[PDB]
Amino acid sequence: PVENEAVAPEFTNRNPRNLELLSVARKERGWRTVFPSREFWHRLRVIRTQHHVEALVEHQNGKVVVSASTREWAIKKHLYSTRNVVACESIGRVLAQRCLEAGINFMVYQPTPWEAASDSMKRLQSAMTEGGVVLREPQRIYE
Amino acid sequence: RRTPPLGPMPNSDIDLSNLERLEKYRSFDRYRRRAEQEAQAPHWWRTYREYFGEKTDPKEKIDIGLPPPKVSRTQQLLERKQAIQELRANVEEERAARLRTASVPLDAVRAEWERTCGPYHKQRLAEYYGLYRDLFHGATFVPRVPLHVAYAVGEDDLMPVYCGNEVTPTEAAQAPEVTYEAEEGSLWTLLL
Amino acid sequence: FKQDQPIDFSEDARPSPCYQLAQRTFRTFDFYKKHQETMTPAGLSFFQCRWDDSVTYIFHQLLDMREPVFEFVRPPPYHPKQKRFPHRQPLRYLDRYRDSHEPTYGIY
Amino acid sequence: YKTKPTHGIGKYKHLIKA
Amino acid sequence: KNILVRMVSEAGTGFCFNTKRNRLREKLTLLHYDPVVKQRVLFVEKKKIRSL
Amino acid sequence: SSKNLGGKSSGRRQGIKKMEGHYVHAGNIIATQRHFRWHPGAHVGVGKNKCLYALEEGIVRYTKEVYVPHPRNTEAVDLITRLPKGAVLYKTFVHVVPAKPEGTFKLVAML
RNA sequence: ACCUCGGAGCAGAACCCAACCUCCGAGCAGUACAUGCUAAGACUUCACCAGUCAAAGCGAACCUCAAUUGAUCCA
RNA sequence: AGAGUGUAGCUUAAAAGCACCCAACUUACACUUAGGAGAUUCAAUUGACGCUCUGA
Ligand SMILES: [Mg+2]
Ligand SMILES: [Mg+2]
Ligand SMILES: [Mg+2]
Ligand SMILES: [Mg+2]
Repeated sequence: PVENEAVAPEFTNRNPRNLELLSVARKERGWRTVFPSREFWHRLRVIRTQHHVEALVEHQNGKVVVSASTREWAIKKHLYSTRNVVACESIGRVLAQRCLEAGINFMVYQPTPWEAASDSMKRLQSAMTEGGVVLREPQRIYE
Repeated sequence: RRTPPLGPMPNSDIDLSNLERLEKYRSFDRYRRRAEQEAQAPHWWRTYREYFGEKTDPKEKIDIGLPPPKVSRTQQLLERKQAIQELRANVEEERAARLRTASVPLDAVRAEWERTCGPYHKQRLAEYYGLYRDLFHGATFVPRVPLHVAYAVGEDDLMPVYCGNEVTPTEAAQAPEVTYEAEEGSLWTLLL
Repeated sequence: FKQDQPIDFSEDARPSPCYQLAQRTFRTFDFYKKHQETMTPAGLSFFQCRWDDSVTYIFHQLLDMREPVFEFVRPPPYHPKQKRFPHRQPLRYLDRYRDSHEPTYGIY
Repeated sequence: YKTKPTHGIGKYKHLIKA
Repeated sequence: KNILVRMVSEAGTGFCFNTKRNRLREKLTLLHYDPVVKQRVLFVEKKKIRSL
Repeated sequence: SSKNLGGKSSGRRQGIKKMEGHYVHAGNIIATQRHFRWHPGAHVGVGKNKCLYALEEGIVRYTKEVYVPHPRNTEAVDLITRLPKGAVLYKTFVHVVPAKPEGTFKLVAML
């Protein structure tokens, strides 16, 4: 017999980013009567302030994996006025780049209608889609 | 049969009188921010961050990384102020901002991010995947010196690895090319 | 990692072939505990790996063994205890506890 | 519940006068 | 007030349903699902058998 | 002389059928009632008659979280905007903590 | 005076409980017919006859109100 | 002459969060959208340039 054939009938995985990569992870359904409900895997948290624009990507637990804000010197020195549309466009582009460099390429964007009707959010979504990451995560296998 | 509350009520710090003089919520975003900020405060009753398992977040870990270099923050701040003031004097940037057409280079911002808060994002992405939980068993560090590794497969492109990339085994059959800045007088030990 | 003084170790060395899975049982915790006051971590980079067609050739001409297979199985669905008189139940109630969907015959 | 210490937490009409 | 009529399909004759309608209006020409075709065809009001 | 009529009503049998601690499977109705008394939280769906049913197998928990109304419901919108700076609601939410996993890895063949 | 059903207190914080105790009502409605077909799990007006929610799939673009009603035979 | 002091109007913040105004809708208020101006007073925990109080 070969001593390297120690496989065992049961095999476990110690990676949290595994169940959602095979479309077998359960989504925390429910809520319904409130909005941003927890039936997703990755969200696109956007915070717009009168001084800076910050965008984060959080998981269903409550921790951010990647964020993009104008407070960083890497973005603040390449543009002017962190309030216009080009600032949020560059923020969306650098966030798409960082998420492509991080492997994540599926997130759910559920903004408000008054913000979705604006132009900054539309251009940010366009820059996110043109980067290589499409929004709207697919369904779950055996939900 | 009435029991006293085991803590301060969430709607008890305000008074029920003179309500016409207090400023009401003029919008809904302020209420949403207030709710999401109050939901993070540790309460004394049954909350969501208790039953669904949080792996005990209030627990200080141990840092086993290199300390940050001693850099004067006031000098850096005044230099950044002078830089943004000299950049604001341009009129072409103003025209580009007014015409909604202003692009920024990607390589420059990537290099500046890797030089600045790069290690912080790398550490938070490593602790998100649970690397420090399985390797050092809770102990975490911060990669100060940047690291760059690119595989060699075809003849023109490359297969790089960043902080969570995806490399196929057919494109990683040979030894890659590790490149990192180092001085003459220090040894390193690579582990995979 | 980053070590201070030049220190050499021999109890963690591997042979030139090193194609045995029983000898590659490496542990980073014990390796860092044995060398704590010498090496210091300073770099980290991780990626994701999936299955492809090269795994077969690897297991063939690199480990001298067979390729193990797996399957994401699921627990069986829950069903209450089958009573004698299922009051207000559809006709498909007997098929929920039925073994095989074939007409079985006993003494006939 | 009425007897639990968390009684009267969902009250909201007492903070308004309209 | 209202009236109940039956809608006959153009393609695949044999499948008809019932739907409400106003009494002072004209006929109906809606889009209803047809199981024998598994698509969407036209339905025409024909033969009323209810006066509610 | 017997002016009132129609007061011969019956009980709707509405209430909580599964308290905190019982092992509730997937599909069991938590509690049927009128009006949103116990708002759904995690793994708790709703229907047409404002009922509560579980979605996964585990232990049903009853906590009190914040209430963020939907922007489309204008009634709740004005009810929130009529609140002073620093007023919360905190209603009772029903959560179902899952215990059994949704699957695992098992060896089949060996080639 | 009434013949069916729902709500408010009696019945106060899981549930049920009657009176020829005091009041509002209902035999319907403002707009699209995927108001398509199958299929785990429950409540159930204190029995039965009845009524209601829903995992998932094929199929499709990306439902509001509180009672609001009619069984066997036969045509 | 003495004392209290020291981040724009605010900080049991260390260059951020609250604030202000203008352009679009509104009889009007208001949300929202599109924009703008804002600060660690000086030399290395020290001493002095700004305000207030106690006096003459
Ligand atoms: Mg009654
Ligand atoms: Mg009765
Ligand atoms: Mg019963
Ligand atoms: Mg479905």
